[PDB]
Amino acid sequence: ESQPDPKPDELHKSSKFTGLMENMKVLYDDNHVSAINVKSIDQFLYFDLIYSIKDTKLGNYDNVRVEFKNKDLADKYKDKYVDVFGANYYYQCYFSRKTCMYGGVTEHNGNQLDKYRSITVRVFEDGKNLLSFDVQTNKKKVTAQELDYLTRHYLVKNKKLYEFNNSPYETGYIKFIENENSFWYDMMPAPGDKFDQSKYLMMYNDNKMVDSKDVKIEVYLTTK
Amino acid sequence: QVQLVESGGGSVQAGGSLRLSCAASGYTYSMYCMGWFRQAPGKEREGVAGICANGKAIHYVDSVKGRFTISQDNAKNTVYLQMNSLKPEDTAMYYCAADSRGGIWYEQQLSTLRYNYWGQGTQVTVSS
Repeated sequence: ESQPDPKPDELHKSSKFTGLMENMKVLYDDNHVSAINVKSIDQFLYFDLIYSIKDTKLGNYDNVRVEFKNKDLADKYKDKYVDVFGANYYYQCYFSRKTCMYGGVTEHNGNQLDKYRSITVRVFEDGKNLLSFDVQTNKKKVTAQELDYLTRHYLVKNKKLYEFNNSPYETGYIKFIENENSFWYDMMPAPGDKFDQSKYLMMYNDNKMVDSKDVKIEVYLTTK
Repeated sequence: QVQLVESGGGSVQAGGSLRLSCAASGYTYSMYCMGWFRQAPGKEREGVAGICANGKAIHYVDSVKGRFTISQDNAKNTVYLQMNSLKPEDTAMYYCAADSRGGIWYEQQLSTLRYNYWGQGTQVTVSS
């Protein structure tokens, strides 16, 4: 069923984050893993899979550790040919050339589209729709992560969603609607002067998927 | 392929000054981090100064605070190290390093881990 919408004072306030917002920003500013039709080559711990994926652009990784919520998810995708799409990290990437991410995995077979599919993001500032823009995927089932990355990546460029020290926006959540059912993620870091990249991205480790045909995306921001 | 070529190393005397320079080339994209490391014979390689995110994040090792200044010209794609009040302790091979990975890695920001690209270095000498 539907996840309920944010209650009063449920959302992280960016004014209560006193650290460097840079460390959030760099997760959505040109920082992503992407690969087509690959199969795991190894495994470190029981809830992860390792893929041979080369950073052709910047050469920052040859292997990617994809971390799941549980063993079942890893077992499921172990020997499957998959597509990978997600926001990765290096700082405190535990992997005994390398990088870490969570989820972002979909079966390749039976999930490709003849042509790219568009999903319109409706962006609200203090309730008002001032901006709309499409994200595209080639997948019938696509991870919320992939969509989330694409949305925030856009918004980091244009609207400066995140900056080195702090955001123009006090609160922000991204909402995914499929028919009646919906869910959302808080786009702002927990309060304090310590931002843990790995901890934040761990929300993607459920590998949550949506139908790219039915899903609508709404971004609700508030100003200062 | 990335290339870092350091220069400006020399043989000075206690209380002297040197300005290191590094010419970066071969990528055509924007580098996130650029830094200066040093290593003497015997001792492990140590990070000295760093400058990240269009100069928004500058860090120094304690032993060079107030004496060394890292700086950047984006127009030239050069990084500099103004080395004032030099001491025998500062004698070493100085290396420029670079990195395209983002973030300010608390306490690991001047470690060798933070950087993937490296020059061949320039010798610095300081005589009592």
